[PDB]
Amino acid sequence: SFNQFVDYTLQDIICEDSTLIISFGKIYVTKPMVNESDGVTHALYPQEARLRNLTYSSGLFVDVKKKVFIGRLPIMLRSKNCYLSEATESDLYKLKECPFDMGGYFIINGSEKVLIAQERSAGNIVQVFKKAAPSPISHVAEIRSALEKGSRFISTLQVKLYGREGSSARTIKATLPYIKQDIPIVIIFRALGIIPDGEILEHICYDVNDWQMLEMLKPCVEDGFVIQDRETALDFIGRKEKRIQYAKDILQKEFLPHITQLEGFESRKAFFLGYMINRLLLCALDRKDQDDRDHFGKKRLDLAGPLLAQLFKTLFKKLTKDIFRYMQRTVELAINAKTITSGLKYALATGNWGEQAMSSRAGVSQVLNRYTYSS
Amino acid sequence: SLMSCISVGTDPMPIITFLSEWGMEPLEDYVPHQSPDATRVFVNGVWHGVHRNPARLMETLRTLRRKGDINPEVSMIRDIREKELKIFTDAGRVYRPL
Amino acid sequence: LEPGHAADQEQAKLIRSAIEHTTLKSVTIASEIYYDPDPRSTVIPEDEEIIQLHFSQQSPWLLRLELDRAAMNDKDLTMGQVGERIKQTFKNDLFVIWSEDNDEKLIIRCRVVRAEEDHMLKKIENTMLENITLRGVENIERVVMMK
Amino acid sequence: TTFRFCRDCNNMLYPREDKENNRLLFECRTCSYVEEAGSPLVYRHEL
Ligand SMILES: [Zn+2]
Repeated sequence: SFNQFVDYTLQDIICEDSTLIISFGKIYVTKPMVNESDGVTHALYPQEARLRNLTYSSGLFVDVKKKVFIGRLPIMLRSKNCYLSEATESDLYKLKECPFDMGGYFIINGSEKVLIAQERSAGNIVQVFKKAAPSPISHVAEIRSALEKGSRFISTLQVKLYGREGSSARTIKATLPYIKQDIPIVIIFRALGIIPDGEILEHICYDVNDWQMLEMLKPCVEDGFVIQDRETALDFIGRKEKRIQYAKDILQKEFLPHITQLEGFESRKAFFLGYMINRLLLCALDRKDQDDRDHFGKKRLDLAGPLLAQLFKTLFKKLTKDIFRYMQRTVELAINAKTITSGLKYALATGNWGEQAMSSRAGVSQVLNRYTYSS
Repeated sequence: SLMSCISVGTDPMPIITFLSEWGMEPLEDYVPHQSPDATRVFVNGVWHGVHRNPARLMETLRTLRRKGDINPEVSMIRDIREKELKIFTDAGRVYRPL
Repeated sequence: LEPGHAADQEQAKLIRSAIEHTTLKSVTIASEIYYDPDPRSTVIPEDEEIIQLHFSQQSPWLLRLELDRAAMNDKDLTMGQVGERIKQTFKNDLFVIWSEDNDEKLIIRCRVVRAEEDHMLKKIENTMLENITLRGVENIERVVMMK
Repeated sequence: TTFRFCRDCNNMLYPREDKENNRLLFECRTCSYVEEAGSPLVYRHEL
């Protein structure tokens, strides 16, 4: 998971919110450097940075295009980069670093650090849930959207279903990002482009003989009556001239941002929305189970790489927007690398990922259990 | 567990093309009744299109991972009794060997 | 139970069935809205026999209901009883008939009485499955006898 | 019990009633298209 980080990922995370009114190109990372006052710079080592309470980190340079050093990366032990990977028995012994070792730790300000595996509800998947007895909504289908490698937009979607079994008007409404209320799926489907029902129902039903679901959709379709075009369809997302743009925007950048936030794919997005309102009614009609949440295949484990990613990102961006600070003074080389390294250190040695701000998860980087090999 | 490992993360591209060059009706131009029991196709949680005769698709991709052409990690299922094909190139899925 | 009747295996049910809150909704397989303008004949074959019998203003908007047959013996009832109820429930502003515990298909039909009908009939579609009772007192669900 | 929509603008249909002929009369409320009963069967429930 660390290999994968340095190899490919590190290149990526320096290319996205890169350039400015100056570009960042290719990437150079070194084997452990240790840099001290009184002496050149030593080919740092496990033993050494351990006994001397240093950081087993190393060099992070990027080809600046108008080649440049910015910070150090606490390299993982026994990785690709670590002097140790290649070595063998006799050498290990000779280095004093143990043979029977297995690797994996980091070595910040001396001690042996380890990162805590992070279980999480596998992002980007459709799910369907019932609500409690007293509740406006009987059912809701949710989807968390999160760009896999950029801005980690965790904007999300509740697709509801008012009125408990029986009560009149099983009206359907869904909730968007940057959006005050809950739009009845009609307006949405129409602002998306696909304007007439019967067609709307083609996105939603894959069998014209499902008189059941068909039926259900009716009161909603009747909800939307009061607007029929892709103009007022976005006008009533106003929360003039302005609002009809506010919306258009919000629908190509904030709506189901995973899939595509680009442009001409209303066809694809609406069809997904379709499949969602479908799934919702699959369960409103006890046809398929409320989605099992403690399903292991449905959860992912944030490891080294990904942690280094979140971190390296929300960190470096704080630098990118420092560049503009030293530049906008240019009424006419100041790339303070201390932040990039003292950050990695900070969060690593402590456990507070979201910088220093206690509003980050204090728990990761439990410091290696050295009691017995088993442990 | 001992055998278990974490998924690293593969690229979606050369599998997306590897698929649309096999039967991928782009979600763009779908025909609700024309394509009746259309086994719809997903990836990382995204609807990339639809394919006819699924069994073929499957046996194909299977002895395609079994040679290496597709990362032997990334996984995908056909939910028979739902005519769906979920594809997962994700990073975070625990897996074992069999 | 009561002082004397203590080993009264039937007295048991005699009271089970005097509280075990039964509602219309417990016996109703389906509710259909038909359009029958003729105040004297259903456009349905199965619903003919019971027409010409309940003869021996309204509205052309018909409301038909089916009652599960087993749902008439886990709470031992009768189409007649139910009719009695609905009748005493809305009372005078709707005409209604019902087949017979006989007929292989248990069926109730109900019209209206004196601008937008098939939006009113609906209000009174739920107004009946959930707000109408048969026997028993509020809250009391599953109710079983024990020795 | 399957239902339908209008040609012209393919939108949903809402029933009406011929006051003189006593017929079922599905009509559109976006344009003017109308039509007759395929069946007096309007809405079924089933639980
Ligand atoms: Zn029309």
